[PDB]
Amino acid sequence: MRLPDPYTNPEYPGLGFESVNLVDNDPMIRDELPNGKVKEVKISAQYWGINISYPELFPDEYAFLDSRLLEYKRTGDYLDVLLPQYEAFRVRGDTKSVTIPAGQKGSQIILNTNGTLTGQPKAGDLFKLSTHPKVYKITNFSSSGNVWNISLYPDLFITTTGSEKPVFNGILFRTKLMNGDSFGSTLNNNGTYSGISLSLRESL
Amino acid sequence: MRLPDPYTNPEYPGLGFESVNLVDNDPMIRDELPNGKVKEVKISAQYWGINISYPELFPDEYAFLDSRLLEYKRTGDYLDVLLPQYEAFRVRGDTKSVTIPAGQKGSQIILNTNGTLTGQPKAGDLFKLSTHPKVYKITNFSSSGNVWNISLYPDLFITTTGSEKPVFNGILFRTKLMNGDSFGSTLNNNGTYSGISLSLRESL
Amino acid sequence: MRLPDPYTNPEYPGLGFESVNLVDNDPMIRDELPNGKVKEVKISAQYWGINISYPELFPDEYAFLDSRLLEYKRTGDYLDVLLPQYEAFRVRGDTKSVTIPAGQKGSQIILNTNGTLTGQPKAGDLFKLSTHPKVYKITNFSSSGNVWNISLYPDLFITTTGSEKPVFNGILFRTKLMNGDSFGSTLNNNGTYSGISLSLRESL
Amino acid sequence: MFYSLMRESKIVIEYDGRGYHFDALSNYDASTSFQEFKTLRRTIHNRTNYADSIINAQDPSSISLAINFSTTLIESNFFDWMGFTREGNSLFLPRNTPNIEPIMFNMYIINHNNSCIYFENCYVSTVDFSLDKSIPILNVGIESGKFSEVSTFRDGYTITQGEVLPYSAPAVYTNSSPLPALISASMSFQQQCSWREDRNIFDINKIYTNKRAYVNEMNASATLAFYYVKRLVGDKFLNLDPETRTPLIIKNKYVSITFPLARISKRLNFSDLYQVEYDVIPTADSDPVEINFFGERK
Amino acid sequence: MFYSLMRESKIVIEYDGRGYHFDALSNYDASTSFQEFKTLRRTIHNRTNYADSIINAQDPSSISLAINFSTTLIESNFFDWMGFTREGNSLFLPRNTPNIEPIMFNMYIINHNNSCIYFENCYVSTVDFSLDKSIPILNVGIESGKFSEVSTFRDGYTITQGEVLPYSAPAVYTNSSPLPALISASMSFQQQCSWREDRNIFDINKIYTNKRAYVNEMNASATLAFYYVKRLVGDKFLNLDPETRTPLIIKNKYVSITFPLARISKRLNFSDLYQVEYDVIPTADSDPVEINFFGERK
Amino acid sequence: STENRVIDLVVDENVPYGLLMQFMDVDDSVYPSTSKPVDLTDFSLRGSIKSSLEDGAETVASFTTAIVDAAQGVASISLPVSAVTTIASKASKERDRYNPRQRLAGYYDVIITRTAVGSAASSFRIMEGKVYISDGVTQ
Amino acid sequence: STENRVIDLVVDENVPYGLLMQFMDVDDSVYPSTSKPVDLTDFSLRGSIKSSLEDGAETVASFTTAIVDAAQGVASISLPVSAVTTIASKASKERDRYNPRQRLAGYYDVIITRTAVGSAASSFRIMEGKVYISDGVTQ
Amino acid sequence: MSTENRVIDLVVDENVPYGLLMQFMDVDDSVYPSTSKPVDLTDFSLRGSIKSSLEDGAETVASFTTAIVDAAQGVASISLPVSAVTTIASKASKERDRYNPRQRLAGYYDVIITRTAVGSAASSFRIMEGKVYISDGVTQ
Repeated sequence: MRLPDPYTNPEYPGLGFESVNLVDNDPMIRDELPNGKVKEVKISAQYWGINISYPELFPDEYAFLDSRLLEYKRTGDYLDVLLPQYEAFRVRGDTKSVTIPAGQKGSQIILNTNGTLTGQPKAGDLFKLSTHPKVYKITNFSSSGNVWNISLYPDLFITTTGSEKPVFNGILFRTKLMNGDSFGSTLNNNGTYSGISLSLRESL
Repeated sequence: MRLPDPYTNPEYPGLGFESVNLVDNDPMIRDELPNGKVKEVKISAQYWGINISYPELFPDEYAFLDSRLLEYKRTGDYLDVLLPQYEAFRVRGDTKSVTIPAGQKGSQIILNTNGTLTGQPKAGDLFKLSTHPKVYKITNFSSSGNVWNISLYPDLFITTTGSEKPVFNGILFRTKLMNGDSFGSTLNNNGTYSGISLSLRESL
Repeated sequence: MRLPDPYTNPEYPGLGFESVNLVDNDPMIRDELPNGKVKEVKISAQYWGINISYPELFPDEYAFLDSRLLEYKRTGDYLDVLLPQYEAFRVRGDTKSVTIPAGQKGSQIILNTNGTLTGQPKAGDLFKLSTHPKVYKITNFSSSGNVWNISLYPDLFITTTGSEKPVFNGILFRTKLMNGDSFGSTLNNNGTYSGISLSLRESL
Repeated sequence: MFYSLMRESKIVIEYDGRGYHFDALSNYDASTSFQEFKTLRRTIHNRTNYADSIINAQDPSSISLAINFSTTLIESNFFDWMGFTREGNSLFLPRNTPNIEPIMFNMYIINHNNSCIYFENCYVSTVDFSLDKSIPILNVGIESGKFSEVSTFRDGYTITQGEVLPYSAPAVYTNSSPLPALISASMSFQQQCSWREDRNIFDINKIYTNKRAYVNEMNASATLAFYYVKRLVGDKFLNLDPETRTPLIIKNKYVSITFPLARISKRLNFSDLYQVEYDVIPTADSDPVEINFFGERK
Repeated sequence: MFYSLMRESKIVIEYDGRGYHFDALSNYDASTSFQEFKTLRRTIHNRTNYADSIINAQDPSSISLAINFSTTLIESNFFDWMGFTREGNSLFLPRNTPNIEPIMFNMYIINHNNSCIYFENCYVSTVDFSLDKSIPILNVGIESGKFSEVSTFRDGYTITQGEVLPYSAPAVYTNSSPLPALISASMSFQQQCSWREDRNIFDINKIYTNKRAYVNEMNASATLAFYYVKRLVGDKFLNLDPETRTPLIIKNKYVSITFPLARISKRLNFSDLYQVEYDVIPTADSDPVEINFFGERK
Repeated sequence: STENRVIDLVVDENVPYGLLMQFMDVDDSVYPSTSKPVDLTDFSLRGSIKSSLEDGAETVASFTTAIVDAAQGVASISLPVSAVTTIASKASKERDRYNPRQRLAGYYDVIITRTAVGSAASSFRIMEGKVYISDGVTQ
Repeated sequence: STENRVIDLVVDENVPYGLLMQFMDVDDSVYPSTSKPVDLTDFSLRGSIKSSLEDGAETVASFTTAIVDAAQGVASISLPVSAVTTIASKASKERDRYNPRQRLAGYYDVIITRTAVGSAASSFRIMEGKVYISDGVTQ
Repeated sequence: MSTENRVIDLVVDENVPYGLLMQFMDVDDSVYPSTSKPVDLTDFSLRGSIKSSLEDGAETVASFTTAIVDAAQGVASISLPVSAVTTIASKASKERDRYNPRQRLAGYYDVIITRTAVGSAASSFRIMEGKVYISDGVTQ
């Protein structure tokens, strides 16, 4: 499901992140050798962590927000979020006619736009495959005409099967709440819910 | 037994809730696998936690509040707490001619209003059955004619017997006062009592 | 790989080091006998610890820095850190015609400059061999003709093979970024990124 | 239309169901205002420019009156309302504050054409007057909780201040020995109350007005200014040493503030003509401070 | 030698490669200064008396200009540079701040004999003018990062302010109903930016100058002063109650600031003639605040 | 809030005039005010433009009422270009202070009315103000 | 019309004038920047320039109107170089002391109109203000 | 910004051939920041002139010898020779600028670009205007 925000529900401008913390969580078997060399082995999967802080929420906005959150807690599905700082539409066009040749594993990826896309995805922008819900981060870009060579920080979780389509816009993190067990909201005498915050965490 | 509030007792304005804290307590066993998939397990029940804060209290206000609290601790009754922000009257009419089909044990109430109720409940409101003291929040509501499809956050604590009647307005939390083992209030030299806090828990 | 600094990238003035912290990490087993004599034992190696602090970062500065850090974490390279306060050019000339006699495994380098180098290194400067990445500090220097007697704090991590060439200027710390397991930066509502810190450790 | 002139006004204080029209009023100052909760919800989605401000409370008003002394001594009711106990025409400062909450009263500021401003839940928080070479006048300071605009009002036709008392030179005594070279005797009395804000979540979407208050302390104080005068070399009566307990009285032909035992601190200023300044407060075990109000012929 | 007179000066603002010489300047004030790091290293060895002071930064300059209204309306560029969107001759207050960093421009203060002071990296941080019974004038306030002395400069021969607009009495309306008894309408607009100090260890032994800044908020505000006037007993239109949303416009013959929806707070002063004071800010969902600039004949 | 019935109309010379009133019923009991529109049944609007308020004043023109989309509450008040010309003929030669194109043409007010919806003639004035003619250049 | 939206046109001497409008209705309640270009099919705008703002004024020039893109919403108001020369000849000579390039020529308005079968007169005024001539030397 | 945008001042230096280099570029800002492309200046002729005053009867003191150095890339150049600079300096006001004594007023100027082509779009625009000043010199 979709986390409410001013893009989906413009009538509630109180929704919307006062501050978002996009943390990098890659567990590693780090070992500090006696000779000065540091050896680290990556085994556990990496996952983005999102910490959302909300401004002063009025009673109706908080009613909508916690209604959506409680529906999340009820039906048990995943909770998608859209970070707005990465919503710079730097790539126009429709990506259905873009083919990613099969048999690709690792950080590097090669995709052929077939002369369809307009706009260059600069380093630091997000990237997501059509099938898998993992969200990557472009670290370097290099194109030779139509073919694009993109390097992603997390290695491709699944090897491309030749049908996965690039998603350069409207990327949603498939996250799970981490504050659900004890989630309280305080109501002031001024009439606003203060200090509403979420500690999300990408699942899979 | 009702907790004194400036609805029933406006002559004691210091008994108003300076700030309420509706805490969502749903203990779960959350385990994060190394493959990035976070998994949860729910066994125990969900109970609404209410925290009340008070301003400086004059001798008469404190006398009334303390007499009520000692009456509670004497008879072992259940404090009823009313939250003003949840007292918006949307559904009006008779709740006796409405029928709830029996055998509903999930997290969803299907009821035939029989055209006897005007208005429609809004998501995020408070809903409660007439035969059980547990309080529910409406997470979603779809109306197809006279039959309503109300979705509730806590899974139905009872299996409907067909005699339950929905309650939308005038809902009270059948709380039990926690932190009553060491309950006190310091009296300052200026005659006002300070440091009064009620940590209440929904003891259905 | 070089960490972005306002030498190579002056267009991003926010990437400057607001405060560096050169930490001397030489773990030792220190035991204090009751007879007042304190005794130490050294087994493990000494590694220079560098801590970098940053000011508020604009979107472009943070984009560049994050792209570089993600490139590091992708290729598993070694961040090179340049400290401006250690870039005083004293020894100038060619370091290829200078010879270092082999078999030197202590804490002292004896080298015949062969009259090819002008100036003299000062105590407390940074010194490094051309075949090893460990960085040394000159604690003492005595010159008797062309042969120099350079004394180094860390005991020589390698035994000189006779082919090493001293490096006095342009010295970089072959660091590896610690605290990268949970690395993040909060984006405030005013558009600037805050709370960015690099805890680096010299992984020779 | 109707303008509102300060000179064309009438201030009536409503206590116990009777209107105390305080004539002989030299000047009064008052203001009304509201409290706002203005927050700006700038988000990463929309860095907005328009605030979210709602008016939810009435800021307490601070009304100050300057009242001339009068022959009917209605102005002593300000000491009476501020907490002093009464015996005859003399007001005592009680050893302990009698009640937790002050004495509350309403006040009207009448004007022409049925125009009025209604201050409610008022209490007298300050009264100070300077006995000097000018006509004495006591500036009272009251704090209101709720202000309002009303059409009909209470007007004190009968209860009113008489003629102003003629000037009479002040004189300060120790027992019956006069203190020479007086400059300006200033007396100060206070009832330092505090509003108990009880704004709660039941007052959301409503305007809140302060209603109840408690007395932190009462006190009587006086600052005496003299010229540094000595009659002997190494004098004992007149010097700069502190006086732990000494009977003092700041006397006039129409008023006499008595300190049965006083704690005096002295301060010398090397000005054009040397001036000493006293700081008179009653002691710990001193008897109640007296304030006599003599209309005429004592 | 050459002295520098303020009256013999010319202020040219350099934006987009064009010089905006702002004539009709009533008065301007500016200052330049440096930041020091002065520490005294008193030790048990030597309790020294001589400090260790090094000049390492330029304190940002605060330049204030007072500019008369003109027929060519060059002064509206200050609203344009401060962040307002433009359509025709009217300036809108955008719902959200457009960019993170303000609009930067350079400014010259020319004087005779090729003397000049060059303020760089400037931004307009405040603009406020009072519509009153005197000639209106808008005081702009800009903050600089780097100041310098230069020989040749930019002089706006063509782009200049015309003749000052004749005085015209202000009037404030609600829709089209005039508000009676106006005293002084003061409007205020701000771009509350903040300098991002990025002084680092690579700037040691060098003078640092602020270069980049970000916008904390923009706002439009107005304080209206009236006389307390009532036309009826218990009037509804004119009273002291707050107004959550009401259309307001402070209109003149040459300028009209429009609040499509306004939040008004009132404050009454019991002065010689009773005065009420408004506090007008746009509401949360109000349409953009208008500022029209009419040169002549609207 | 309070009352804002007073709004001034600026009609254009040589151009027909038409105003579109979206009648509405806002209630501020709930914090997001209800957007319920009034339902236009048994409603008629009447409005005349008369120079000055004194008795016996000549009728400069008369508004032509249109009721459309009764369900959603909107309505239209208009008058033909001939009415505009008749208004502009009798307008005063003195021009408005803030706009040198407008000239005071008269006063106006429109009056809603319920005609025996409940056997009651519940007619009350909607709005009022002054009508200003704006001199054109095209014709 | 739009009394608050008066804009003064500036025409360069010795240069053909050109000004383009875009009729593009908006509805941002659903989402910001929801703007749909208005169809201008069977719309015909027209205007004029007169020396004074009153009846009996001498006409100076009439804009050569056009509809550049039908159904795209891009209309154009313009006049050829000879008309600009006539304006410069007819313009006043009270040159400002600090804007010595601009002289006042007259006042202008333009009216858009609908001429649709199955419809009626829909004339509406969209522009208003003054026409200022900017002096030129390069001819 | 009715006319404030297309007006800049030129100061021709005495005893030096004055040449100003112009670079046309179609900058797109409303749709998206930081997007600019050159204007294809083929068939986009330029012409300018200078006159002492703005009256109907004014003297043509000089005229720019405009040239399109690059047909594409939107690069053009307006320049006048040494003789024209000398004529301007001789035919200039004797009143010196107080803030810069070397500069004296010479006259006014305009620049019109005429994009005459086969397509019926023979439009003309005034892209520049302002005042012309002469900066005195001694090196001769």
